[PDB]
Amino acid sequence: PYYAFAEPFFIHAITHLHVGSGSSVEEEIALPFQRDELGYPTIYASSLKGAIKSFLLKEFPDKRDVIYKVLGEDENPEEASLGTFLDAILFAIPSRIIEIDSAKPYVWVYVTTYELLKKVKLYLDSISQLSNASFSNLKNKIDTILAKEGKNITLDSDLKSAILNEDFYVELEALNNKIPSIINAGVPLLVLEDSIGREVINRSLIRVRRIRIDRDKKVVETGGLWSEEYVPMKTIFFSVLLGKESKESAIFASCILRNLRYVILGGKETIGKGIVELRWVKD
Amino acid sequence: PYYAFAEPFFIHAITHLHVGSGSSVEEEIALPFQRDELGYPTIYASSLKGAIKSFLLKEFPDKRDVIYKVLGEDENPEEASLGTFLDAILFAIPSRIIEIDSAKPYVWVYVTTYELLKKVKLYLDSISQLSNASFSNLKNKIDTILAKEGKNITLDSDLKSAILNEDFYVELEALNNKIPSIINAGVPLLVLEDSIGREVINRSLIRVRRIRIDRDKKVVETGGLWSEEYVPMKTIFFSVLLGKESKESAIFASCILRNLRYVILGGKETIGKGIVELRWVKDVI
Amino acid sequence: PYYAFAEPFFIHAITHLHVGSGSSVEEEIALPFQRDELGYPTIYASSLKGAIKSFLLKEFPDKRDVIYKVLGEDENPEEASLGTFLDAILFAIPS
Amino acid sequence: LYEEDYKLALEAFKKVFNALTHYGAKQAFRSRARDLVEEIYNSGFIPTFFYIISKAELNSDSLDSLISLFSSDNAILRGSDENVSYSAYLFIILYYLIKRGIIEQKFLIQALRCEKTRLDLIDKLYNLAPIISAKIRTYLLAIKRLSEALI
Amino acid sequence: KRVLIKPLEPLMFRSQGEFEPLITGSHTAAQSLIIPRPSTIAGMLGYILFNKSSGTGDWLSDLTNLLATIYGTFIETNGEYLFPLRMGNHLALVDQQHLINLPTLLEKEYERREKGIYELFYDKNKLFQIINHQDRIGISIDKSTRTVKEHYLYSARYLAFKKEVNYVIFIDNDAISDKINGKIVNFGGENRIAKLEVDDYKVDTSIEEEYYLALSPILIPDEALDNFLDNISDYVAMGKVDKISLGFDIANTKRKEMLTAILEGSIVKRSIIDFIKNEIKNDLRYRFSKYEKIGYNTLMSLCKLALRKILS
Amino acid sequence: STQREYVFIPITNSITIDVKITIGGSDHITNIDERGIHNVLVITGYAVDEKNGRLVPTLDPCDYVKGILVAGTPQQAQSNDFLTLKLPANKLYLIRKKGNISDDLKIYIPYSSPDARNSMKTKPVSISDDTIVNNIIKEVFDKIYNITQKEKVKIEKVKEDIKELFSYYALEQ
Amino acid sequence: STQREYVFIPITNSITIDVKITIGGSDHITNIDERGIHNVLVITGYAVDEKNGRLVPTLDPCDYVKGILVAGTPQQAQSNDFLTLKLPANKLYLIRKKGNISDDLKIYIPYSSPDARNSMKTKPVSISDDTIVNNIIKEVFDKIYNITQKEKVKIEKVKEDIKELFSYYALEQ
Repeated sequence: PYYAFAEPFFIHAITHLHVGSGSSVEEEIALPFQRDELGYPTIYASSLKGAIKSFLLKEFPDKRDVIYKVLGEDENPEEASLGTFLDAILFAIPSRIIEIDSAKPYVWVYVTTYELLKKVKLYLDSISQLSNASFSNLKNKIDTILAKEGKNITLDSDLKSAILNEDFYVELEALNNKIPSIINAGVPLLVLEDSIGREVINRSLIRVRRIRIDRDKKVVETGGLWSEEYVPMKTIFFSVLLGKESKESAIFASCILRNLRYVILGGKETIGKGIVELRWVKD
Repeated sequence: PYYAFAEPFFIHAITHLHVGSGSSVEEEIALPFQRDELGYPTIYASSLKGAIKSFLLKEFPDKRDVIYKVLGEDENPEEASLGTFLDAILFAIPSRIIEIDSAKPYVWVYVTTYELLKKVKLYLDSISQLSNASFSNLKNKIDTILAKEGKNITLDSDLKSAILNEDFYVELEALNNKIPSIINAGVPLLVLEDSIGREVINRSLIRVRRIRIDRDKKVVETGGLWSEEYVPMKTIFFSVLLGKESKESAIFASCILRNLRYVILGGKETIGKGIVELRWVKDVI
Repeated sequence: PYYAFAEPFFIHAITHLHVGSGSSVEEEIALPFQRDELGYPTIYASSLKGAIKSFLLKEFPDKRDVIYKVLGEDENPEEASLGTFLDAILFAIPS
Repeated sequence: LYEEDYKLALEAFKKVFNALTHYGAKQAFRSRARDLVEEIYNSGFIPTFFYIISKAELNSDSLDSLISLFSSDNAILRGSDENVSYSAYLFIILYYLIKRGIIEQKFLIQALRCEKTRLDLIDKLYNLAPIISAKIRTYLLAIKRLSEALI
Repeated sequence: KRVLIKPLEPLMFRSQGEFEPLITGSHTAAQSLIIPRPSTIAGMLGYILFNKSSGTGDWLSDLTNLLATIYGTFIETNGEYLFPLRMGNHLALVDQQHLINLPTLLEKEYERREKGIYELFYDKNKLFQIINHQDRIGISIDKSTRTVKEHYLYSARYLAFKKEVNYVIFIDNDAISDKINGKIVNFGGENRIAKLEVDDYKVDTSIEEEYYLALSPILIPDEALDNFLDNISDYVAMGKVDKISLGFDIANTKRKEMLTAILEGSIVKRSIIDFIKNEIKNDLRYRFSKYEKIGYNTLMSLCKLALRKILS
Repeated sequence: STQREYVFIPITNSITIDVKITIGGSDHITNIDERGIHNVLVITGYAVDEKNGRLVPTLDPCDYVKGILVAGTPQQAQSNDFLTLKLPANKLYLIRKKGNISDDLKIYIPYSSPDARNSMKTKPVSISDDTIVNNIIKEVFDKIYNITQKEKVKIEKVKEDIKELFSYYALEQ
Repeated sequence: STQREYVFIPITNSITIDVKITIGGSDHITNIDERGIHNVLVITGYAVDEKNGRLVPTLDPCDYVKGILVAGTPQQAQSNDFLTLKLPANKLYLIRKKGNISDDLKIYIPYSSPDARNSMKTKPVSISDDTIVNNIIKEVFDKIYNITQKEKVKIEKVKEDIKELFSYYALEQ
């Protein structure tokens, strides 16, 4: 009742992403990403809901009724919304790897920590039997992983040693013998210790300096230089769409959602920094 | 479709181009190139856009309205742009080859990896969903290439062995001896594996120690010595230009884009680094 | 007309010519010659520009302002340079 | 992580500023810093380590006032040809390698004390080239900064 | 018997008035309460168990037709019951062991007392190890220009949880122990989400002492004010008295009433427990009985986890 | 000429006879490829008769039934009441899909005009009591799918996917 | 009721004669509002023939003619050479838009057959030479917007406007 059904999904970044927060963090960045309490990037539920709402209002410019029912209304005449988003928690950021003693060549891997999988488990178990879906095949894998907490774990491969992001030497260990990978990709996944993970990850985040040029002399304008922070292409965020049951959800979550693969998240889309892909956890 | 028009294009460097890098991580070179998340070179779409915009603002002074509309106003913006650029993936970098067994000898070849076609494919699918264009030829060639992932192959020329960039021996397979070349050219394209492709590529990049000489004594000044990373001629990038409809997008895509062939990307322009040619995929296939 | 004037030219070496690349560890030779992207010799347009500019600055001690305008000022650069040298392709070598 | 490296860039140093006196092969150390670093992270640690040992012989006063900077302070590495003044950078690399446990002072010390074992030391480094190049990265860039700042 | 309200993500419990674009030339803002008023938890549990033709104008008569005597709320990190403690505008989460010697600490003389309260609210305080306000600035975008509207920007200081944290309330009823256990509530404002956990947990109630801790706002009958605000130092040792609104009811779409209360974490002396009984009429008793039912007039011994209502 | 037919997946054995031909047309889309039943077809707005199982139309979108779309004919000489409809093949509400579709497919649906006697109360029905799931496999996943014990080994996966994926709607009438 | 016709603004003459219906209905689309011209139309792929100014239809979408839209009808005797068209007014490429418009219209545009005997090389023309600016301000704008020079000292404003807003392409023959 009142969230009788739930659908989780992965937000797989197709291009770099910027979801701003002003100048919200004490950092060397002028336009940082949206941070968690642990400083990991996240996508607030407001941004996620607003972006998907705006997208659906133009990709199905006739279902205004259904989208306005589920994702709420804009004008003052309103009524209780009946589908909500949870903040997108970062799942796995990409990482350049130089593997020592491995003949399976890998130029990049996915990197997680245990802090992150803790929250992913918090989301997944809070739905598993609370709602009427079957995601044991994933919550149990994450539980297996969190069992080995404290040490750098490599999944679905055997590397035993690697240099991550060209600056960090880690020594891995296979989980048991192998675990059926949790992403259709073939890229390995590494669940690093929380201490070195938040360095490898802050090394994966793109932090560029941008310039504003004076046209009549092609020289930078004074005070025309700032720094941004995108999250790399191929990054993966995780969140859930929590929906009540009011005969619009039966339509929203059945034909609107079946058609969604790509949406645009966050700002700077003229720089092409918003394309992202939604894979629903149904595989 | 989310986008009125979607124009994928290739970016053939005419001269060694140097789009400077923005990053506060200290690296070896004084002025490195722009890297993507895989370390490869790229042209951050901010640079693409800010260069093409300032070029069009001079080459078409009678259409400042259309340009300001599709590429955003400059000073007092009351609106968002309608045109978008996607970051320029490296598509194929050139490398000096030393053949072993082949009828016709080459002295350079086109070197691409699989972790790059796996991004061109992302772009093509993502854009075929957010538009009406269904780039069946690019996709039906790149998926056939990626089918053979995990082994160095040659697309057309029959080589079976070579020494790329005078340090890496590779043993090459053939795809079908029927695939027409992705780009239209006479030089073969090697789709290398990624661990070896990374090193070949990083050897293709041009590092250049430069100095600043005192005019008086003709000796280097006390400080004027830095390094500087370029990207060779003939390097091919891949980007996409996308736009929502405003009847000034329909005129951008039909008058401006049909007359863009050469632009000046990047910096170091006074020394010839940056002239680059645009080929529109609607043409090259 | 993105460019006011375009002046392609040849560069005939009167004497032998050494434009240096810089040291290395895999160099095979102490002081080598600048190279193309595909192995042939070349003159990087920075060498060309600095050489021609330092020549002009003393062969034309009164056009110094025109030189600075077209080939970039030295002391306080407030602006770009209207001039542009392209890297020197090798055209023909005597054999 | 590598925050201790910025102190190691001193406790290893102990002097390469006037122990490298006479401003010749002293101001050549900036060249070492910049060029060597760039080449280690373009060519490799091995192609550069060979190139560095080639400029510094084995079993001589070079080795004497190189190991002397393991248990002493005053090591005036004077000599015009960068051969006693080239072991500066070699000692820079070796002090890091030993004080970070990448290789042990047992094997290293006992290795640079008879000709039979220099081959094995070099092979050991060859087996640890990626690890060394990744770890020593910041420790070396710190000295490339310390040169253009002080040296 | 016990209910743990585990938030899945940062939560927003506003405390003041308008949070919407009303003045064309200014942004809006809001700030979250660290501990939700028991009206919030009452309304949540009521939303879980609802029947659609009961009340329609009361919002708590029919609510009290559903809930048991809800007992006050506090934090529990890892079996570490953290308890609110309020000074003048200062709010701190203190563990249990720092409340025993507390009545003597405020009866110490000047410098000892001030040093004690200082190290409590500043150094033995654990609020900023578990929770930090995480600001979240939002915007409204008009589709005509794809840009922010005329200052439709709002800053809502959310409540970030630096670690696994729950809220602890105890409820007398047991027939509900199964009908809310494992429910993904819409806890708090701004459309946030929490999860409920239930397990029987014996807790001792009938205990009397000299000093108490307001685990939940102590409501005042709105007539005893002049009888109360005059001699405030005779009822509360430390804390904060304030005028609060009981919330916002759904069935009627109305802001709930406004009552002067003694906010959470305040330390009340025993002389207040009778005082309210002495200064409340017969039908205002019938109303404040429901108020205590939904979880308002909750107390706790400073020596042990012993809860106690007031009019009950 | 590869037309298809939908087979609902109940637990009440009103599924006696479905298709006269095990394969019929060459290609089959609903493939079990070492991850489970994939490309399964879900038909909404409908329900299934408990007895005399067929696709009874309601109007409520919250009502739906999940079943297999397989190449085969319903005796080719009966069932004028079957919903015989040709689709551009981008409208099929597939779920857990991993194969592609051929842009035009003719589907047969077991149809029955609902009632003229009383309103329809519907109920969710999950496929449970694995002793029924075993039967279901031995009834269609062995008749159509000969793959039984030939190359695939994980029969338990084929069972347990039915234990979670399929959830239909009944009428109790 | 409201059916407009397009008065293009080149430097050349023969403009004020196009319609003896100089106002027609109540108002026009192009709205000089003492802050600048608004809702200017742009016809692309057409170029003007300076001799008896009229839009020759070329195909190059770079060639265009900017001009005002005004309510009228051609001189009571033409529309044998005026191209007539009825457009939903959202298919109208306007520039400097200010408000919202009729959502259905009908336009007369001065038209001249290509004359395929003459290669249509085209030259981009602009508006300068304040003489021309003034004989435009008076010979077209006063006749349509008599409020010019009535209260507005913004003859300077619309002067800058028609000098920085209208350009066109001519066959230069």
